[PDB]
Amino acid sequence: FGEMERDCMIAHGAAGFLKERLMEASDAFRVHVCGICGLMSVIANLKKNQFECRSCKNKTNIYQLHIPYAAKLLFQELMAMNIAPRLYTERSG
Amino acid sequence: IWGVKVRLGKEKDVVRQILKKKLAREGTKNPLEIYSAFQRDSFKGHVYIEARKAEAINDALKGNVNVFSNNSKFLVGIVEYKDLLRPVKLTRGSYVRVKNGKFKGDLAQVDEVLENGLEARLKLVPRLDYGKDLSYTSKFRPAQRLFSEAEARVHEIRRDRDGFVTYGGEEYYEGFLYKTFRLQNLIVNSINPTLNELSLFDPTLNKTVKIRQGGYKGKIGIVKEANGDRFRVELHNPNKTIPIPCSFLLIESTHGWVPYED
Amino acid sequence: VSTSTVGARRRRAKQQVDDEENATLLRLGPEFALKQYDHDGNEHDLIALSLSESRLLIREALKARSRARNGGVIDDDELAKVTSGAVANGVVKKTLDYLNTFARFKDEETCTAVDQLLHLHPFEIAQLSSLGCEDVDEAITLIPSLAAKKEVNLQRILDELNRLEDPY
Amino acid sequence: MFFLKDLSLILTLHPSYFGPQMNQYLREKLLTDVEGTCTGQFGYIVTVLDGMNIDVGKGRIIPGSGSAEFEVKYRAVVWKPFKGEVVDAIVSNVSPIGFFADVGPLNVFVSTRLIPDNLVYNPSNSPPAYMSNDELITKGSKVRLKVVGTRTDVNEIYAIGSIKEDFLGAI
Amino acid sequence: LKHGTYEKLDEDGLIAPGVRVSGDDIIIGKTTPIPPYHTKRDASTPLRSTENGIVDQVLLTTNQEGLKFVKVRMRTTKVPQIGDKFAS
Amino acid sequence: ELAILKEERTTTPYLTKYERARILGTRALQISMNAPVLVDIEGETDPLQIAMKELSQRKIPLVIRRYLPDGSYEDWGCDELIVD
Amino acid sequence: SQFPYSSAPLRSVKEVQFGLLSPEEIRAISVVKIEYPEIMDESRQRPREGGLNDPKLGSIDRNFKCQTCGEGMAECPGHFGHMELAKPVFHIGFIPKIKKVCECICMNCGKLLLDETNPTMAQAIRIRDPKKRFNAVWQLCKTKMVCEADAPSRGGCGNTQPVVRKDGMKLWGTWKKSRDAQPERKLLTPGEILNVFKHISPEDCFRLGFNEDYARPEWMIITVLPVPPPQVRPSIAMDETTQGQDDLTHKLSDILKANINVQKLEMDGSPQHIINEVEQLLQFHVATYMDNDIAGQPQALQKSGRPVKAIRARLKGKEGRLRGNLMGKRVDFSARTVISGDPNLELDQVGVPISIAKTLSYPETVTQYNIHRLTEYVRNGPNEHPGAKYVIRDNGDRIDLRYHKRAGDIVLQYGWKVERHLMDDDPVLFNRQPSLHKMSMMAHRVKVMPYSTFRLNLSVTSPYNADFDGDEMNLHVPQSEETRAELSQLCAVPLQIVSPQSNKPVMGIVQDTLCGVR
Amino acid sequence: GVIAAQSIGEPATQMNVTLGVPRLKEILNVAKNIK
Amino acid sequence: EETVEILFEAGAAAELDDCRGVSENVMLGQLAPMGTGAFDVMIDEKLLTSLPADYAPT
DNA sequence: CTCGTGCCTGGTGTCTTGAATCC
DNA sequence: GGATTACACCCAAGACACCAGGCACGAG
RNA sequence: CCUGGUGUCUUGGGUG
Ligand SMILES: [Mg+2]
Ligand SMILES: [Zn+2]
Ligand SMILES: [Zn+2]
Ligand SMILES: [Zn+2]
Repeated sequence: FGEMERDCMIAHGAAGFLKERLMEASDAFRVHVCGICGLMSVIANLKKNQFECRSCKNKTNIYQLHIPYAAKLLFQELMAMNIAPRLYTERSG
Repeated sequence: IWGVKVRLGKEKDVVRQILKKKLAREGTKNPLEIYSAFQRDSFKGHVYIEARKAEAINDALKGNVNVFSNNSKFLVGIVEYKDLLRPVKLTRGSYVRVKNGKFKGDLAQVDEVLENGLEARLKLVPRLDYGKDLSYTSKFRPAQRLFSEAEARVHEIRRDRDGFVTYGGEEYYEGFLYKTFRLQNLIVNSINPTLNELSLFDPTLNKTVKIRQGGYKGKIGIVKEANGDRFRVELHNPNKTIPIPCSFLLIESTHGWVPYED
Repeated sequence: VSTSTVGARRRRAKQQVDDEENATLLRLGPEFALKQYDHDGNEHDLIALSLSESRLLIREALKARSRARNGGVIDDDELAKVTSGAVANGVVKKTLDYLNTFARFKDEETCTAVDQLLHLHPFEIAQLSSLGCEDVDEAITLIPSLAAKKEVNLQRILDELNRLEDPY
Repeated sequence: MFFLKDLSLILTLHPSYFGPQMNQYLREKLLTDVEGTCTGQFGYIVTVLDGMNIDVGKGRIIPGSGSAEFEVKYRAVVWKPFKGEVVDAIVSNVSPIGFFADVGPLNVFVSTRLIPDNLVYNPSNSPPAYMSNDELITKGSKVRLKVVGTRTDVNEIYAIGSIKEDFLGAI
Repeated sequence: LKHGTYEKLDEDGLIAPGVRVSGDDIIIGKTTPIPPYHTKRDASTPLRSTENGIVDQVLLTTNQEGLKFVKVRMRTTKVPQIGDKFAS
Repeated sequence: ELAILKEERTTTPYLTKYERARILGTRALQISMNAPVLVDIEGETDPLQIAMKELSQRKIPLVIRRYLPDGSYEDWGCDELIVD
Repeated sequence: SQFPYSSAPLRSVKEVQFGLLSPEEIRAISVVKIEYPEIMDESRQRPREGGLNDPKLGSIDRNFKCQTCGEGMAECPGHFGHMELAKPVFHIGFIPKIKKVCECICMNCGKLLLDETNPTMAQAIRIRDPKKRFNAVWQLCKTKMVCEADAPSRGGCGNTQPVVRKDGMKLWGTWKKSRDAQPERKLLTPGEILNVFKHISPEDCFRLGFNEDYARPEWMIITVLPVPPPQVRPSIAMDETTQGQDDLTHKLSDILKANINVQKLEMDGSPQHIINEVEQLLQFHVATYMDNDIAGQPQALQKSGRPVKAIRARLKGKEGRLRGNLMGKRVDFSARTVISGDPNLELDQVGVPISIAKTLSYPETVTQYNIHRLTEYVRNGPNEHPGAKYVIRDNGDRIDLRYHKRAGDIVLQYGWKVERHLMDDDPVLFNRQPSLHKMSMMAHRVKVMPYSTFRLNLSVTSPYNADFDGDEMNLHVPQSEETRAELSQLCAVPLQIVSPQSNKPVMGIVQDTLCGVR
Repeated sequence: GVIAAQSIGEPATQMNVTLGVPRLKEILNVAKNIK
Repeated sequence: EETVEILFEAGAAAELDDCRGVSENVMLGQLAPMGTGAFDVMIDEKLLTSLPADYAPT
């Protein structure tokens, strides 16, 4: 599903279809982020049901995201080059 | 003293070549006006040359195929000279790591050293098979385990003393191998004990079938999948695998194609 | 899980140690700031509640809801059975019984008298009502923030509290 | 220490619950999930105010899943204790390492090195008590302590007290 | 082990000419030992998933280094059908 | 705050092709998860068909929140928007 | 749904805040310190703790659970390590900006060379965009060739400032000592510049377009390197029992070895001229680890002779992460074959080969109105059409109907899903490359047919610019109730008859039918 | 936006002053010195 | 174009991306503010109350 | 039986000098 | 001085070197 | 008695 097929679905205005193709029908992945620092630094044990971002000492303000695996990969490669991509779930202006 | 960059691994060769040139030109009208040259192992890719004029350095290296042609020599300060010539352990009862053989990487106690001073007797946890597959390498060796003389007695041995056996021409005392290694074959510095060292110290599938009813009657096949009642026969004749009911099949056995009494 | 009106709390360059909850230093944390906002964005003073107010509201809310559960049809042990689940039964019963043995003004007549008497930071005004005191000497020791305010009436506060206080 | 707090809860509703009494189901659902629970951020949520009249707003439909998301804004009575706050209590247990005191929902532990020397644990007395001459600490005895430290387990919070100071003790 | 059938191999590890094969069937069985019983790992070759036909001929020999060396030629017949391409 | 009062709504009173497609799909999805259906179902039992039947009788219980560029919005019920 | 339940609230991303990772933060998120370049314990299985495959960094193996999160390899994201550098080195990406900062500040105390007293400069601080403001400031201060101790005291030190020049990975500064005399340009090491940057005030940090919380200027110098988890650099097996390492794994070994030798110098035999060769080499390896296309110097090479695949090269170009995996990617539920025409199909139909129709599937939710119908599909199984391949419970466990021998004993519950075969009148998206305009992708109704070509009614060949001389076309199957409706109500063939390109039709009667109709 | 992009680009893919693709290129590239 | 350079420069100047573009949301796999995604769908609690009482949630 | 030479395996580490337009 | 240079797809055809040390075998 | 992994990087030749 190349770049030119992406554009055709935009022209049709079929935004819902395009989202599903590139996620549920491919490499959908769940990540956890810290609500304070916005990094994917959460250590999540799901059977023990305990979460902690050690940097923020935060066990309560934590969100889960659905993003492409290849996007998760991209952010870890950016972190490895000292670039911080902080994902926040709310605006502020 | 000038330093000069040379091809890695060729430092000793360059020092040699400089000596030959010096000795060959002694007493001639064009002596090589260097006093000495040397190369320190710790300083890879460099030779140091002692002289009074820089031109003599160029003269010493002229035509040397191991020297980089770029005009890269550098001056050493008088206050740095002696450090260039600094020459620089092992005690009985201490630990070392073996650097060669099937015991490469293993921790060993220094038991004793040779009179001359070269090889050291090491106490080692053995890696043995008790001759199990006889008629060794570090990649195809055995797990470490103390020597067991009763296991050797049972399976494959000379008693030498209390708790001392010679087994396959190696000595084991109280379960440990005692074996001589060159001192150059052991590591005595910066050893890091490991975690482990701290702990220690259906009956018709795939059978040929003939079909006796239906449009495919008389054809050979093989039972590809027999989930229940409906079989999957991979027909031989066209490249197709068909779904077929169990009433329709003959199976081959010792005597001919037999109905569902097999 | 459950969140409030107060949001974001994004990172700032200078840290802060006016956050650690200390009732003596009036540090109530980021959720219990002096000026809060309700679910419409309107400004609002922090609502700290004395033991006497709290007993009336909680008991009223439980019996109005109990009446509502009965289509529109006193004792603490009866009022706590309105909750759903043994976990809920526990916390609610223990809170009423605790208030049953430490609320001086156990009726709305006396309580409204105390309400009008008390109605200047809003947290201190609520503290004075919860902790019974005899004299001015006893109030500024256990609550050392009342020291440098230079506005007593304290004595007449304690006298009215103790006079309204029924015998036992 | 009691407060009134305006809170909110994100509720996800399965589409099979989309009937004419949707709001009433949500009101029951909010109460079952929130009443009696504790968080380190606000404390114990004791009772929610005006439960049968809460305005739930409109539900956002989640793209791709069909379920509906409500933000139920509400107002509750909350109880959180604080470090520095002097409070009364009712003793629940007495032991060689101190005592345990029930202050409403939770229990506070006061250790022995923060208890004055003249209060001596007396097991031989019937009933057992911390005793003096004009002082009497039996179960249900009004005692005055000061909260000197709050620890958070985000499920139940734990506070440690002290009677090693002036005017604190039995009255 | 691979998911396909191993029942067409003879005892020498090689399939014999004349046997029809379908996709994912193993036609050359080979193992590799696992370094430090139950010591080997499968390294067998299955027929390409989209193909079928008859084993026609099996060459067995050794290579320049002296180890064993096999080739299996498979033949099938392709009959023109809808979608096949032709040109003058 | 952001919400615009009913008397002052300015966006178009016709259902757009994009709003129509989203409404039909969302309502279809809810029916396949066994949401209560508000019309009689006769012979036509496909999820999409039932949702299209509800649309034609103005009986879909959903509200469009149309966002304007500044972030404010007008809520329009699908019961009141005119469908061609 | 394929994700196990988690109590954390689900939200979407509204903002991406870029910035730099401070040295302190890198240690705070790290789960292990990395010191030893030997990957294996001693080649006797289980990789060495503190080594580059320390199991705390994560699992890429199906049988070892992560010792940090307890999750399997599928869910486990991997956790970062950190590698302490004996000496601070430059980040190769930020050198030209570092160079720009030197001409702006005082090389002794670090204060901005101009004040609001300068009228033109007071106009330049008003510029709202940080990048343009920083450039406008530097455009003024560039000609200011001495840091003044006194206002035109401003906190200055009085020193004249050097003209800093870049020479590969090294920066040279030429100071004009006080007509003409002799100037002595010494090397401006990373460590020297590092200390100068920490003394820059918060007020001057803002005026330089940097940001006190997110992009603090001393964080452009690297002191501790984040060690990516094995998911970023997986191992591959060339010929089954032989595995080679990723280019990054080999390159991190080189940085780690080179790091130990810097520690091996400062405690004994350092002939100074040797310290400069070893420190520059650490700078080199850290540079080509991030960017191996540095202009003006030879590329780092693998022993095979081909250049090392640095991180920068991973992201750029047609096959990199952005253009090759994010703006477009390979997808499930697709099919492709040669096309043929059929006049006896409706305009909006597509003939789909039976074999393709048994491989593709649609997950239809079970309801009261179709439960009887769907049970019939389950009995027929995966090999008889019309049939079905999986039954999915609300928990997510799939039952594979190829291997279920007791298929007759399944009873379907409402809310489950049955992945049934593709069937008549299902909408599918049909597509021929190159997709030059929007009518390269239209929704057709499936009609299942024998033989292996896709069938098109002849009047749609024109918008696809398709013919039947060997062309192939692609088919995509929507996977949910919402997207079926989007296809039929927005993308369907009859809606596309008139194109907005030239307010006229793009399909008509063609070839035989047009010749014949005359 | 996208509709505009495709509507202009598609005719170009099938197509003494400069005309056709070289002239089109000068416009989008807003060259200072046209041919 | 200039893919890596943009991102290095974006880091050094702490750029904020407000996620309003189509391309931002596509690569993060979220419903983009375009076409069928240009609005939200809410549940009409008022219209549900005209249904009979036996349809009610318990 | 001892010594020397050759072969194989394992570990460590590079270098003789020798496609075109545009911004 | 670099960066730019259509899209998708199929299939067949390939892979570190040198030096040093240790062990085994053969010959004297 | 459920789960079930087979490579990569290039180069070259082709299809529309
Ligand atoms: Mg063609
Ligand atoms: Zn955090
Ligand atoms: Zn993990
Ligand atoms: Zn200065």
